[PDB]
Amino acid sequence: KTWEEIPALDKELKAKGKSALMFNLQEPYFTWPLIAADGNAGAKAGLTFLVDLIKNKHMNADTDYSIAEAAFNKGETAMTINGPWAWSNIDTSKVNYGVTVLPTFKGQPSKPFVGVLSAGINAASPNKELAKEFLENYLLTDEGLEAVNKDKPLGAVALKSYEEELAKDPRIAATMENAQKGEIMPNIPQMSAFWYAVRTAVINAASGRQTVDEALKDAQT
Amino acid sequence: VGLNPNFSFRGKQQTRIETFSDAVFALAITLLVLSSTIPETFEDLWASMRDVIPFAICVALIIVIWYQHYIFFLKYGLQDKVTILLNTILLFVLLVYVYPLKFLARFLSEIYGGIFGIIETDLSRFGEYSHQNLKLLMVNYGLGAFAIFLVFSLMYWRAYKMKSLLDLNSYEIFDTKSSIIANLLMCSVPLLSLIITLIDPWGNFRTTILSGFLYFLYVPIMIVFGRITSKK
Amino acid sequence: VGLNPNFSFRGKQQTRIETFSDAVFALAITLLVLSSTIPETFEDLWASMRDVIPFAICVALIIVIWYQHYIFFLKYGLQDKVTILLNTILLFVLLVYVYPLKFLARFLSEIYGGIFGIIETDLSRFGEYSHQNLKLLMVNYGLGAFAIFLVFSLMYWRAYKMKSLLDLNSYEIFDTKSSIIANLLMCSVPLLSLIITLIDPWGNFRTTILSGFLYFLYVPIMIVFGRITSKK
Amino acid sequence: KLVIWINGDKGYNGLAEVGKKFEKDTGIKVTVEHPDKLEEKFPQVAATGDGPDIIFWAHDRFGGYAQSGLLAEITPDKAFQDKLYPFTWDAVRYNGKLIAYPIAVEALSLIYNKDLLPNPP
Ligand SMILES: OC[C@H]1O[C@H](O[C@H]2[C@H](O)[C@@H](O)[C@@H](O)O[C@@H]2CO)[C@H](O)[C@@H](O)[C@@H]1O
Ligand SMILES: [Cs+]
Repeated sequence: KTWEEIPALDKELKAKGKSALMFNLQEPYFTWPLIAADGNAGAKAGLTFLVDLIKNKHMNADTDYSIAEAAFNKGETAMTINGPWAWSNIDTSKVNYGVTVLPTFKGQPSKPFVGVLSAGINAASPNKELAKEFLENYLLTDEGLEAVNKDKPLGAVALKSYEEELAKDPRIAATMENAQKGEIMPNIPQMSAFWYAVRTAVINAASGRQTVDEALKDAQT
Repeated sequence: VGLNPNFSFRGKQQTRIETFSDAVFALAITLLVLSSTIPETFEDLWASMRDVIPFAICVALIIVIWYQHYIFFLKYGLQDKVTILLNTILLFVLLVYVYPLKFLARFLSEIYGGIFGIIETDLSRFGEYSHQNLKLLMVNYGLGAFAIFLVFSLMYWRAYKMKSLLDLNSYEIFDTKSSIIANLLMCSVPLLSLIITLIDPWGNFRTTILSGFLYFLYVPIMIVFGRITSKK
Repeated sequence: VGLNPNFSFRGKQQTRIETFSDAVFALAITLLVLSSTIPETFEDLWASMRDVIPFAICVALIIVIWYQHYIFFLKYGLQDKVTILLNTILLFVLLVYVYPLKFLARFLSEIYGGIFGIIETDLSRFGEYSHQNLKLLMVNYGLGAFAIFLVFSLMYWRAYKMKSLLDLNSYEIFDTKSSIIANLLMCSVPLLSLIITLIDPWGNFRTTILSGFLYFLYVPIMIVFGRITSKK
Repeated sequence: KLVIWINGDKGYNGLAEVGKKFEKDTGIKVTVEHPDKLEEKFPQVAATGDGPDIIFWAHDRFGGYAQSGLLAEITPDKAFQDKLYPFTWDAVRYNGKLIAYPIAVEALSLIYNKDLLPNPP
């Protein structure tokens, strides 16, 4: 239920030839819930612990999505961090998995970023009125969201009629539990330059290049 | 059959802790009644029929402990050291208050027997009804009641603590979450009477009256406690 | 195994209320017998063997309550607040009449013991056999009997009330409908004896004789009540 | 051709399977139509035009067709007459003449969802 007790769980699992948690560290989407758990100070604390997980050899240095997914779906790691979309691939594997609340840190819970999957039309396109018909009458319908969700789940769909089937899902509860603990991303144009700054800051700290105090300094400017 | 259609009852199969508990419950309502002495003569036969009401009263109580338990085990169907540990305690308490209730319901049935004007039998059988004994009564029974509800609150908390492992859907959470609050609102009145008595403000029967008056005002005081949490 | 082949037994699986009830039933026929005192000497050993008949008589009674119950739970397999509520009551009654029966069957076994000429032991042990005590006997036991049957009637009515929810086919209805009438014809004799006694016409033993004579004439009086409903 | 007229809410597909077994044992095609407003389209079309060979609808409209003279008098042999119930034949009788074969007894029922409503009104 807390991040501070994962290193202990890794010692217990490494004795039996298994990992504790493998997740895509390369993308800052996945390291953010821990980094922004307490909050600056909160980020220093949040990131310093993540560095210690790799420093103690509990997590691998170049942990990407492919090996993190495969490891949990094979049964080599007892945990992994991913969104609704990844469940369909676990269902393919013979794994009795559960989706739960992210681990807390320094008391306050992990605040992940809440993506709102969206669909927009391009400006330089002659098929503007043809794509509109598709998004409304064919895709964002009872039937259209089923065909996509059954392939690879979306999460809590925006459609009001799907509230019944969403509530019935125990995984949507764990996802929505983490969303109310977290916050939605601001759409602003500076997210690209921000996310790039966080992506580099985590990679420099994970590989062993820049210090945690020097990461926030460079990432603020 | 079911309270909630949106809840998936996991303990539909009868387990050892359900089967065990049942036995320990049966013996409460059975031995409360049959702990009595065998009517040997008509005189004793009509005496033992005065006791039907005390047990009617008590057994009604004991089936409600069983029914709030039946539902919890039906719901989550837990069978771990913590559920076991709590269950043990829930029953331990029922059992230690089995005959004490028999006495209270005998004592209250003689008090009420005189008010309606059915009987006028003496209460010197029950002993000296002093302030301290009447205060101990409120603190004694109030504790057992706080305790039984507190355990249900804790057993439903065990379910919420293992919500992800049991696979509790959005609808199943709100039931667990509410069933904690429901058992805690229920364990707040017996805690309040117990607290009021223990502090003893008036230093006389005015203390025992108030404490007894909170069990009549169970539903209205349940709404007062509930409205303060919704108003904020 | 089954009474009716055209009926689909829904409660084939043993439930908590079946499992619970069983325990409360076992303790009736067990503690009725074993509530006795431990033969410490041969004198007490031969004394306790005089009691085999009273319990034989009573236990036979108690297994028929269990067997009319086993069948109902086997049939509908209900497990709701009303069935629970009634079941509770069915047993409550069995339990309150467990030892009183033990006494009546001891009392009747000494009355019958002298008629056949097996024993000539005194009945001053049971107390003063006056009109009022013998009337109270008829009203007491007659009530328990009316009550036990009345509950089965009401429990089978709960099944008819939920006939569409249980999915009762045309054949299953006529069984429920008849099993209400069957438990109500059964609860009409003990109601009649109880009523005749309570009114007390003759003001003497002629009242107690008639009331006792209706239990001998159970089958013929069941046909008299039944023929009036078919003739119209 | 053996054309039958039966409402669209009934089992016309299942009736045609009896019709497909009839053409096997004789050779007569059995098409089954389900037109809209066939209770009022039958007396107009059958009188002037050809209409359907046989008609299936609740017995209440059949007294209206017999008086107008749009139905042949039924003459069922006793061996078959006994296979059905006696009171059912009384519902398909007008002025002491059998005007139809009774199929089944219908009645409105309260259909309820046991998931959304366990104890309905
Ligand atoms: O990692 C930074 C990246 O995070 C978010 O991207 C998520 C996206 O929300 C999901 O759809 C999923 O596919 O994973 C991505 C992370 O790998 C932001 O949307 C994106 O702007 C940001 O760069
Ligand atoms: Cs004893």
